[PDB]
Amino acid sequence: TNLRLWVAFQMMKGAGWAGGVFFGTLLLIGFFRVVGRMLPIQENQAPAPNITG
Amino acid sequence: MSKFYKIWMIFDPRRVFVAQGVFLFLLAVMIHLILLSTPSYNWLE
Amino acid sequence: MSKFYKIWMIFDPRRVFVAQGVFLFLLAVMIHLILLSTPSYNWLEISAAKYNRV
Amino acid sequence: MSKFYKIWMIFDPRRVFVAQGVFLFLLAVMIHLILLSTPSYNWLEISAAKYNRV
Amino acid sequence: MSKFYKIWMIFDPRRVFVAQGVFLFLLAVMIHLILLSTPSYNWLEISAAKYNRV
Amino acid sequence: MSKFYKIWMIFDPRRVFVAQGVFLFLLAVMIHLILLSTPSYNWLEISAAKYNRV
Amino acid sequence: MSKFYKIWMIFDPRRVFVAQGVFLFLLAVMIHLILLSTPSYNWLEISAAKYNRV
Amino acid sequence: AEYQNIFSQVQVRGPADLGMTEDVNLANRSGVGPFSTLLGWFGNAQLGPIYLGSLGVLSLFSGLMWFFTIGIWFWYQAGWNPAVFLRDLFFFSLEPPAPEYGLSFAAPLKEGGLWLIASFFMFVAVWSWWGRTYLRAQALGMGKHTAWAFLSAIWLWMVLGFIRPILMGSWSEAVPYGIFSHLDWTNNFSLVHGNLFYNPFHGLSIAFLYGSALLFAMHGATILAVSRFGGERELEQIADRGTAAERAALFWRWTMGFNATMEGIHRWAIWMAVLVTLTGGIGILLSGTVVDNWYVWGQNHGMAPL
Amino acid sequence: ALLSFEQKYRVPGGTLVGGNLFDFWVGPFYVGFFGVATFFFAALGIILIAWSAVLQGTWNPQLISVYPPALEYGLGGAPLAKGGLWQIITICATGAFVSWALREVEICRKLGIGYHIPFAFAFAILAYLTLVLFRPVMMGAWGYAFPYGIWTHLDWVSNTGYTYGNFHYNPAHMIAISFFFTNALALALHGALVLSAANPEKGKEMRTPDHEDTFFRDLVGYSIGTLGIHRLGLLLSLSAVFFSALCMIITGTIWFDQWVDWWQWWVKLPWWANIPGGING
Amino acid sequence: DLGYTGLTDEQAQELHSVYMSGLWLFSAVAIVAHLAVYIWRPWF
Amino acid sequence: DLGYTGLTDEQAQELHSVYMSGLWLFSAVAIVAHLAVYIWRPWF
Amino acid sequence: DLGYTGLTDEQAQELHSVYMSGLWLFSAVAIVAHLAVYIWRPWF
Amino acid sequence: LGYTGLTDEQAQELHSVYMSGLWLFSAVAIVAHLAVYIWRPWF
Amino acid sequence: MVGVTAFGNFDLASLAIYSFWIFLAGLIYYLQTENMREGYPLENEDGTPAANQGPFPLPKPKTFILPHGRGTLTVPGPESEDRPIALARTAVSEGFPHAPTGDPMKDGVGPASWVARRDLPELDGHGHNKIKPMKAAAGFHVSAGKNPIGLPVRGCDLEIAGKVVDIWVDIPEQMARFLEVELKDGSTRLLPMQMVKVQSNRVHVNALSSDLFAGIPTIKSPTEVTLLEEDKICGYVAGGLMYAAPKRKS
Ligand code: BCL
Ligand SMILES: CC[C@H]1c2cc3[nH]c4c(c3C)C(=O)[C@H](C(=O)OC)c4c3nc(cc4[nH]c(cc(n2)[C@@H]1C)c(C(C)=O)c4C)[C@@H](C)[C@@H]3CCC(=O)OC/C=C(\C)CCC[C@H](C)CCC[C@H](C)CCCC(C)C
Ligand SMILES: CC[C@H]1c2cc3[nH]c4c(c3C)C(=O)[C@H](C(=O)OC)c4c3nc(cc4[nH]c(cc(n2)[C@@H]1C)c(C(C)=O)c4C)[C@@H](C)[C@@H]3CCC(=O)OC/C=C(\C)CCC[C@H](C)CCC[C@H](C)CCCC(C)C
Ligand SMILES: CC(C)=CCC/C(C)=C/C=C/C(C)=C/C=C/C(C)=C/C=C/C=C(C)/C=C/C=C(\C)CC/C=C(\C)CCC=C(C)C
Ligand SMILES: CC(C)=CCC/C(C)=C/C=C/C(C)=C/C=C/C(C)=C/C=C\C=C(C)\C=C\C=C(/C)CC/C=C(\C)CCC=C(C)C
Ligand SMILES: CC(C)=CCC\C(C)=C/C=C\C(C)=C\C=C\C(C)=C\C=C\C=C(C)\C=C\C=C(/C)CC/C=C(\C)CCC=C(C)C
Ligand SMILES: CCCCCCCCCCCCO[C@@H]1O[C@H](CO)[C@@H](O[C@H]2O[C@H](CO)[C@@H](O)[C@H](O)[C@H]2O)[C@H](O)[C@H]1O
Ligand SMILES: CCCCCCCCCCCCO[C@@H]1O[C@H](CO)[C@@H](O[C@H]2O[C@H](CO)[C@@H](O)[C@H](O)[C@H]2O)[C@H](O)[C@H]1O
Ligand SMILES: CCCCCCCCCCCCO[C@@H]1O[C@H](CO)[C@@H](O[C@H]2O[C@H](CO)[C@@H](O)[C@H](O)[C@H]2O)[C@H](O)[C@H]1O
Ligand SMILES: CCCCCCCCCCCC[N+](C)(C)[O-]
Ligand SMILES: [Fe+3]
Repeated sequence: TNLRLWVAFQMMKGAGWAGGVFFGTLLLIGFFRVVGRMLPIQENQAPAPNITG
Repeated sequence: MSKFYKIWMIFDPRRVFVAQGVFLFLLAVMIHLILLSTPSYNWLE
Repeated sequence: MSKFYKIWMIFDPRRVFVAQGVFLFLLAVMIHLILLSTPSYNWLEISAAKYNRV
Repeated sequence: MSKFYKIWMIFDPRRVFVAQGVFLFLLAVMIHLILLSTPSYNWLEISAAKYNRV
Repeated sequence: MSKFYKIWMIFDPRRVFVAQGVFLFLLAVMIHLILLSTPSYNWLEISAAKYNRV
Repeated sequence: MSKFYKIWMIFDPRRVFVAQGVFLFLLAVMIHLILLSTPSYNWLEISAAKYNRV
Repeated sequence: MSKFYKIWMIFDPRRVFVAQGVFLFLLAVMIHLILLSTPSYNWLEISAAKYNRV
Repeated sequence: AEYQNIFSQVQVRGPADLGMTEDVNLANRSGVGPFSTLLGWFGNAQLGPIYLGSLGVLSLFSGLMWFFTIGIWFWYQAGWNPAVFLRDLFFFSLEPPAPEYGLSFAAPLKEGGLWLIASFFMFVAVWSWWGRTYLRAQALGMGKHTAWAFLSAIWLWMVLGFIRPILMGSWSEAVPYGIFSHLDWTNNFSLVHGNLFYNPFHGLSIAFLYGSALLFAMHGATILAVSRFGGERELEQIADRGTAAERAALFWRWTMGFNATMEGIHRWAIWMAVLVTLTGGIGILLSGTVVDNWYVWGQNHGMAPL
Repeated sequence: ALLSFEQKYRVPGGTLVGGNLFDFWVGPFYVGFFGVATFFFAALGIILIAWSAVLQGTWNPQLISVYPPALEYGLGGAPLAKGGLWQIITICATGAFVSWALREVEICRKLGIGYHIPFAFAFAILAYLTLVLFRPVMMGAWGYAFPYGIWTHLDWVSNTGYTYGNFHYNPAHMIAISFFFTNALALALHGALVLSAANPEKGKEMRTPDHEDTFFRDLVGYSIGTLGIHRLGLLLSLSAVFFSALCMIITGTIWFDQWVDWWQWWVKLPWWANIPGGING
Repeated sequence: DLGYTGLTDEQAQELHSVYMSGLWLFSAVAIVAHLAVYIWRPWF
Repeated sequence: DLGYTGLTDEQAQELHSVYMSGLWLFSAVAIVAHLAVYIWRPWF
Repeated sequence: DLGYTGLTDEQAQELHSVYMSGLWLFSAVAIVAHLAVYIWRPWF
Repeated sequence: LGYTGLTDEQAQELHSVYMSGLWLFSAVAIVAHLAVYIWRPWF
Repeated sequence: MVGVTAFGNFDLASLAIYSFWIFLAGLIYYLQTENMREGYPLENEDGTPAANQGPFPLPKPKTFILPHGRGTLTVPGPESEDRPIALARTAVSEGFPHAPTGDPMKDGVGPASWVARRDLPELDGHGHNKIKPMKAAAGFHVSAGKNPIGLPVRGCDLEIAGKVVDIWVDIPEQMARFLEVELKDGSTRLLPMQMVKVQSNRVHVNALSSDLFAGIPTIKSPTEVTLLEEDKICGYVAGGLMYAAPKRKS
């Protein structure tokens, strides 16, 4: 019982650290997306810089 | 096969469990993203 | 062949196990992604076309 | 030819084994990718055309 | 001509052997890739044309 | 002329030998590539035309 | 004209020899490439035209 | 928080250092200027003394006349109106002669002659300064690494202004003296010769500029990281290696598998920096004289799709 | 393996993650949690680039290009043949770069030195993420990022720059170019000065920092110092990269026109807007 | 009795028993979720 | 006798036994997976 | 004997024997694979 | 003497083994070249 | 000269690029060999020479003449690391950490390492001591920033370990190198400026706790510090960052 909780706590520590980094990255990306949507970018959409569409 | 427990006599269990949790979360997120990119399995649409 | 165990008298088990696990996971991910790239073996696309979900 | 074993009195077994493993894996990967890049030996494409999967 | 062995009294055997092997592999790769780049000696394309794998 | 051996009391034998080897290899590679670039001396192309391969 | 040898009590023989060799090789390569760039002195092209190779 | 050794916490001031004598003519060395606290927060506070010799006088007068010629042309271009001078300061330009004059010196003053006069002034100023960088190192018994590193930048400068215009047969190929106009010249140079991205030596110059930023960020960070062991005293670490040099070497050995010495890192530095303009001069010299379209050249050389 | 002074420095500790699980060396390299992560990410990225070359149909290294998704895909996933491989390779590259920085942090902790090197590397990582993550996300499409090709990412640079006329007129671009040029000049001067002090005219004694200070005081009238030059180098490089990231993050998000037209604000200032003469009168 | 980490044979056996119990429980949960998704929308 | 790692002959033999058991189990699972996939979609 | 790796003659002989056995095993597997491929689709 | 510390006898023995390897490699290359020439002569 | 080729597509641009590739190979070889003047030849973890020495040979030795009758240095040459190192290998295999067999700060191993430098002061270009106490330095004074003299010094355990009594300035560079800190027992220690944080009312030393200040190596002469003493002091203080960790934020 003590050993089961210890193993679960170690695994949850690793998983929670990875998840914190992942959702922090998503939060920053969402911040950039929100800032880009309140900007006149859709009216001023740039051409594609690559030969692919 | 009945001697696999000796893996805990070579690698420190405390660090192995943390690394395993990191692996499991990252793998789950990767698979979920791959499914999310497919139109036939995008549960958010 | 009866003396391959001597690989453990030259290479430390810790580094060898770490490297082998890295290599195994990397190879498996690479093969799965290569199969996903090909339309003929992308199982998600095959299921979508088989069940008319796309 | 009987004295080739003296390569191990000049080169460390650990470095030689690691370098040989890396070389063999990279050579095999290169050859497999070269075959996949040729349409006449891309076995996935050959199977797709053989069983009408495209 | 019979005294070429003295090359090992001047140059380091380990570094010479490593340079020898690297040079030999790079030369062989260059020749194989040059042959592959020429249509008349690309053995994969030659076999594809011979066996009508197009 | 019978005194050229004194070149070895002026220049390091190791550096001279390595420089000569590198220079000779680069010169040979350059000449072979020049020949391959000329249609009248590219032996692969000449044989292809001779045996009606392309 | 009979006292030119004293140039070796002014300049280092090693540096002089290295500089002279580098200059001579660069000059020879320059002249050969210039002659190849000239269609009236490109000997490979001259022989190709003479023997109707291409 | 933690002191990162980027700005000094405490400034200490003493008597001004008058420098080493060696074989320097001390009569040509001026007095020490004031002390700058603002500069002392980052480096040394002391300004001066400067050395002014024969080549120094020649370089200062030549460069002053170069600036004066450009500035008086700008003032004429403004109609002697100070407000117009400030409005259009970045839009003024002293342009080379028109292409119909070739390399001749018959172009009028407003159509190329004044540019030739300013270019002569700049030529004299820059070569005098190179001689000055050589002789100042000679006076102190130092090696001439600064002079030959300056020659690498002089090579690109000569190609841009002197050598390539002569090889191309006109002074119009040269760079105008202006802020926005030399940017326009750069853009038009790239456009006229295809794509300068597809110049291999432009790519090498960019690689070495990027590598200069790379290497000197790495070196500054490394020296600041081991400055707690006196790592910024690099000459004493060359003479008597301490734990700062060892730790700096071991960080990079453990990171990327190889390291440098406290001396050889500065050889890496000098070569990475000089190769920028060394490859740039060759890349510019091959444009128009050997290759007129760099994109087609790259297509024929396996760099772009056919 | 070892340098002659290496043995006393190889001690346990200084690891952020993993403890002693990965605390060892492979040859000269130090492996850790982030070393193993770096290896996995780099190997996957390089192998996927090779597979993208297989799909593309070329083996010429200078013709291989991994292209981002088309603009039609927006910020969503794309098929691996079109832009999905690019997205996976970008994730692998980001993982490799961040794990490299964290491995450097671990090595710094083990050696007892400052964290200036990982901090300076974070600036390059941030510029890369600006080019592949922040700017494309702000603009709304993964297709605004650059492809992974030796000469096609130069095509991306050219196309993105010429979308706004001559890109020289971006002001933060001007500042970043000034910083890059000044950094190269300072690197040349610093290498030359240290080498000239350590390698005098033949037969002479080593020169001191006093001679270096004297030489640049004689030359330009000012010497920044041994600490000042390394601080200056760090700041010049980091400022150049910061202003590059800024000029690209403002481009196509708050500025959508020709950058040459931006400078008309100074010309059209009310007091000298209408004075005849000069260039703009 | 080869140890790099200080655990005895008994400690390794007990910890591996706990680990394998957790692994089988986690795999059973994954199997149940996979079967639910396959019932919802098969991928073969 | 050539102890690059400090393992004895018997320790190396036992470690190889366990490693080979793990390898054979992994390979057997892979063989079953390959056989199932080949029945589903042969690549030859 | 005398060398750079501090390996005696007998140690080098034993190590080479086991290395050559591994090399021959790898080569036999490669030969069988090549024979299978050549029967399936010869490249000559 | 020399530069590498190898004895005359050591250099001779090392050269013997190196030349055995060289001759084996050359024989294999000669057989390969003969097979290719019979398949597709390049002259 | 546009389009003029010797053979194939080989023009002056191709000739220049291949010439530069040859030159760059040579230059990189030279640069890598120039950086093998310290730490080579490579050796095993027991100090014996390593079988693998890499692909680059050692450069031919060079000689520095030292400025002030300090001798002559030849590199690469015989190595000088003969002081005992209190480390025991934690594994028979190569590439594993060596653990301290005592107190690493006192034994000078790990991040607390120091190098056996010359037991002589560093001199400026005029033959005088480069680093001097500010009161011993003639005309030197604090010109900007907070004067740390008189401020109490706080360790990483949030406890006072002494007070600043002097600044050791570098006379040629005109920068502060060390802070002299008086301890409880009335003796003084030198602390590098790069390892201290001068605040409004205190000087904070995050590397060392209050009880590790007495263990800082002491200098022989009260008005003179040698390269060896400097190296020992700096190594001790920086090894405090790792070996004084259990005594943080208290
Ligand atoms: C559309 C614009 C064009 C372009 C056309 C040009 C042209 C034209 C040239 C470059 C060149 C360069 N380009 Mg380009 N370039 C393009 C895009 C780029 C991009 C990019 C990401 O897009 C990058 C990073 C670069 C970067 C560079 C540098 C690598 C290189 C400049 C080296 C240098 O430091 O000169 C700065 C240093 C000097 C000019 C020498 C200075 C030395 C002299 C002696 C200074 C004297 C000072 C004087 C006396 C004043 C004194 C004042 C007082 C002291 C205060 N290019 C494109 C495609 N580029 C140059 C090169 O050489 O490459 C082949 C060059 O000629
Ligand atoms: C390796 C290539 C890089 C490089 C290297 C480099 N540059 C160098 C050097 C080196 C190694 C030097 O040694 C040299 C130097 O002195 O550096 C400090 C220099 C130098 N590189 C310089 C500039 C420079 N380098 C550049 C680039 C680069 N330099 C490359 C990136 C650039 C760019 C990118 O455009 C510039 C602008 C200078 C700072 C200096 C050479 C200075 C020189 O020659 O000056 C001549 C003077 C003039 C033509 C103008 C004088 C104008 C004044 C108004 C004159 C009148 C003054 C007046 C009389 C004062 C009166 C005062 C009293 C009234 C009180
Ligand atoms: C911010 C200031 C400057 C800077 C600093 C800097 N760079 C650094 C550091 C620092 C302080 C390091 O510590 C770190 C280092 O260790 O250097 C040796 C590094 C480094 N900077 C590097 C490169 C680099 N820096 C650049 C720029 C700069 N670096 C800035 C100008 C550039 C440019 C301008 O192009 C490059 C190419 C490496 C040598 C190294 C980091 C090595 C690394 O990340 O290792 C782990 C990853 C791999 C081994 C490779 C992963 C490959 C991917 C999985 C696939 C390929 C992806 C890629 C995007 C494809 C590109 C295709 C085309 C665009 C060509
Ligand atoms: C006894 C003791 C103590 C030690 C013994 C050490 C031992 C054993 C040594 C090993 C002995 C061996 C193998 C030696 C081998 C030597 C060899 C192959 C020498 C070869 C020399 C060849 C030379 C110059 C060739 C020079 C050629 C030149 C310029 C050509 C120049 C051409 C130009 C410039 C034309 C260019 C043309 C175009 C561009 C189209
Ligand atoms: C207020 C007052 C009083 C004054 C204000 C002064 C002001 C405003 C000044 C503004 C100055 C400005 C903008 C300058 C901008 C300059 C720029 C960008 C230059 C860029 C590149 C220049 C280059 C490559 C020049 C290279 C020239 C070279 C190799 C040599 C030329 C030599 C020649 C042609 C000699 C010719 C003559 C003879 C042979 C006799
Ligand atoms: C009630 C009872 C009976 C017991 C109580 C149990 C409890 C509560 C706690 C016990 C302690 C705990 C926490 C133990 C937890 C153990 C756990 C999670 C073990 C988990 C192991 C997971 C493993 C190996 C997963 C490996 C997965 C792999 C390679 C997947 C690889 C996939 C690849 C390479 C292909 C990916 C596909 C594509 C790219 C398209
Ligand atoms: C989350 C979205 C995508 C972000 C990236 C995440 C992708 C999915 C996870 C990939 C991370 C790597 O996945 C993990 O990699 C490390 C190397 O890094 C390796 O991890 C481990 O493998 C074996 C398994 O016993 C261990 O013994 C070994 O010590 C260890 O290295 C394996 O390869 C894999 O366990
Ligand atoms: C400091 C040393 C100074 C002297 C330097 C001398 C360097 C000499 C290097 C010669 C190398 C020649 O290298 C070879 O050149 C020819 C010239 O057409 C190139 O060109 C060849 O291939 C391309 C691509 O298929 C063809 O379009 C072209 O028609 C063909 O000739 C080769 O791709 C290149 O491999
Ligand atoms: C022309 C540019 C030349 C290159 C750059 C030259 C330096 C330019 C100035 C950089 C900023 C310096 O600005 C200066 O910073 C220092 C250190 O933070 C401050 O110093 C202040 O804070 C520090 C740290 O808390 C205290 O130890 C100090 O006693 C106090 O005075 C000064 O109050 C501030 O004026
Ligand atoms: C069997 C279910 C296991 C659930 C594992 C969940 C992993 C992530 C746990 C932490 C998630 C929260 N956060 C934001 C910190 O990531
Ligand atoms: Fe430096």
